[PDB]
Amino acid sequence: NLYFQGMIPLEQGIEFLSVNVEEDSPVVGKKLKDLPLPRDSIIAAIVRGGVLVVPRGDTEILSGDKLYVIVSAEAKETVEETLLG
Amino acid sequence: NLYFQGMIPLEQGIEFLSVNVEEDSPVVGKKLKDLPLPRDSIIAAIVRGGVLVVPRGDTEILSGDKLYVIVSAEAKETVEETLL
Repeated sequence: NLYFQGMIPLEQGIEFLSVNVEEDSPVVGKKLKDLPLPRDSIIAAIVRGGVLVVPRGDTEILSGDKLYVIVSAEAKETVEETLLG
Repeated sequence: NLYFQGMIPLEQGIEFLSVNVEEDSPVVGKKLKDLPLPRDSIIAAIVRGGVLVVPRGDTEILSGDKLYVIVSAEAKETVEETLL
């Protein structure tokens, strides 16, 4: 199947992006509620084996997950570094 | 000031869309936790007066809000009907 990968602008100063979680990403095995994310960032959705996972605080991020993120321009690089290193 | 409006596919069977909340919207003043939504749907973000609002269960939708939604193909019409 075709799929979204990369980033698109939503508004003045807000972007939508995808993150592919690799085996060595620092977020692997962490629960969403325990991630030190900037206040202007959102883990909007997880796609896992092609299936939508609705994120909740107790959701554990796994190797191979695809994350969809909404984030301010100011916070984008910090969120990416938090997720991927 | 350019902006996203409409819908795009993300994956097979998953769509990303925007909704503009008007004064006649059935969901005005409702908390997100109280909205009747199908399993495969997510209120991904709110933009309010140009500012990002992180959706929480107790977040109230206001007239004029812009919602960004992630939904399965199968759930999309149901979500649009609930919100609009």
